[PDB]
Amino acid sequence: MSGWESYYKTEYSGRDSLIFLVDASKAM
Amino acid sequence: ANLFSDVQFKMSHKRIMLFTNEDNPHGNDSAKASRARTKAGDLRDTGIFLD
Amino acid sequence: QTVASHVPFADLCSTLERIQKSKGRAEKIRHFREFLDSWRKFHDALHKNHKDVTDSFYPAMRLILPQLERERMAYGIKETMLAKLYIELLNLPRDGKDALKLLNYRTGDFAMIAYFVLKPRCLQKGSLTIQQVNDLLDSIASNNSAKRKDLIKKSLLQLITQSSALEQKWLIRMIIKDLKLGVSQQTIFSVFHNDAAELHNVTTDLEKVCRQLHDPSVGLSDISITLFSAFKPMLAAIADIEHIEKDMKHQSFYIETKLDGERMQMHKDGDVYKYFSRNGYNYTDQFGASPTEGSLTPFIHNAFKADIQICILDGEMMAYNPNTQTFMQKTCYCVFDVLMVNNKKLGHETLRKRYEILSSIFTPIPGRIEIVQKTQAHTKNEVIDALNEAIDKREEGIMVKQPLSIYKPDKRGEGWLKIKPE
Repeated sequence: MSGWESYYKTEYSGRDSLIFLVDASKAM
Repeated sequence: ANLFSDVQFKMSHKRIMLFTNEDNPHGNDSAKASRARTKAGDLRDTGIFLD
Repeated sequence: QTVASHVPFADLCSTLERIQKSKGRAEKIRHFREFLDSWRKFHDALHKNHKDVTDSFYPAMRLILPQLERERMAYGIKETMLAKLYIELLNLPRDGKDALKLLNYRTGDFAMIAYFVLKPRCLQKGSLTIQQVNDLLDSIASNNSAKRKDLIKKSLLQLITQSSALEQKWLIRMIIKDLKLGVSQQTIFSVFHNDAAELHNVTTDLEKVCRQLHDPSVGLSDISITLFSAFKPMLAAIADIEHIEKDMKHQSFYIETKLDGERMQMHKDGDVYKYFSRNGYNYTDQFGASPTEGSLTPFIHNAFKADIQICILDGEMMAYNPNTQTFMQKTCYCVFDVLMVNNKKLGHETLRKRYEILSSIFTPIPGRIEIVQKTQAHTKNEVIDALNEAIDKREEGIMVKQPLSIYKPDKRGEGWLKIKPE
C-alpha cells in the first residue's frame, strides 16, 4: 500500500597577491 | 481577539480574565511560548487588558 | 482518487524553496525532476486497477506556473488588498510595525515581507493538501466573480490559519502570479516533457498538456495520430541542389521519384476501409468503404497479407493506363509511408523502420497498389542523375528523405526535401 512519504524522501593554483601597507605617521 | 472584533457596539473597556491553575503550560515546547508572547503583546498594543 | 489529495502543499513549497535557493540550473532541474518522478511513481502505484483516469500533474503544474492559469479568473485581491486583508485577519495593530511594513512595501517583494511578518505567528507544519489549496483558490475566484467578499475573506482566513509562513509566502506569490523560481517556463515544460512547450502553444491550455503528455516515453507523435481520425500530413521544403549535401549533415539519404498525385491517407481494419484527404475531406465513396464496393478498394483487399489486420497508410492518388502502362498527370495507388500497424504505433519510429516494415505490409501489384520506386544516394552526382532521369520521365522533380527524420505531423522541414529544376 505505502504512502506519499515512501515515494517522496524527507531530504596550488593561481598567483600570489601582496599589498604593501606603510604607515605615514610622524614617528616613522 | 476575533470575538472582540465581532462586536458592532462601541466598547469602552476590553478585558479578558484567564481562570487557570497552571503556571507553566508550555513547558515542553518553546515555540508555543514565543507565539503566546507575541499574541499577548499584540493584544496589549491593541488595547486589550488581561488578568 | 486524485494524487493531489495525498500530496501535502508543504512538500511542494519546500521543493519550490529548494529550487529558488539553488544557484546552478542543474540543481533546480534535478530538484524538479525528483519531485516529478516521485509524483509519477505515486500516480502509477495508486491507479493500478485504472480505466484511463483523468488524473495528471495539473494540480501542481498550475500552481507552479500561475501565469498560464486560464480556468480561474482574476482573484481580485492584489498586493495592496492582500496586505490589507492580512492586517485585518491577523488583528495586527494598525500603527504597529508589522502593519506599516505590510502597507508600506514600496508600491524585497511583498511575499518576503509577509513571510517575515508571519514567521513568529504562523505554525511550523501545515495541514493543507494541493487539492484543498486549489479548491480554496477556485472558491476565492468564483466569489470575486460573483461579488461576495465575505467568502473571499473566509477562505483567506482558512488559508492563513492552516499553513506555515513558507506556505503563506508561496500562496501569496501564486495569487500575485509571480514566482521567479530561476527556471523559465520553457525549462519547466522541457523537464516535464520534450514536446510540451509546442503542444501548449498550439493548444493554449495546461490541463490537456499535463494529461496527454503524462508518460515521458509516449511522445507527441503517438497521440497526434489516432485510428479513424483525420490528421494533417506534413510536407517537404524547397531546397537548392548546390547546397543539398549540407541539408542532412552529409549523411546518406533516400531519393524518391515525386509523383503528381493527390496526397491522401487511408485506414484498413478488417473489412473496413476509411479514406481521408490532406484537408480532412472524406473521399471513401470514390473508392468505397468495403471490398464489395468501389473501384480501387476491391482490388487491394487481397493484396494485404494475413499478418496485417489493422493498418494506416499515406500516399498519392493518380490515374493509370494499363494499355500504355503510363501514369497520367493532372486506378493505381503508391504507398510510401505507414503510420500504425497492429496495436503498436509507428509514429515514434524513424523513417528507416517505416521503410523496413513497408515491405512486410503487402505484396506490390502493378496497376492497383504498390510501393513507390526509390533508391539510396549519398552524393550530389547521384542527385543530379536522379533529377535528370525524372525529367526524362516527365516527373516534376525529386524528393530527398533523411532516414533519421522522425514523423512530426503538421510541421514543415525535417528530412522532407523537395528538389525541382530552377
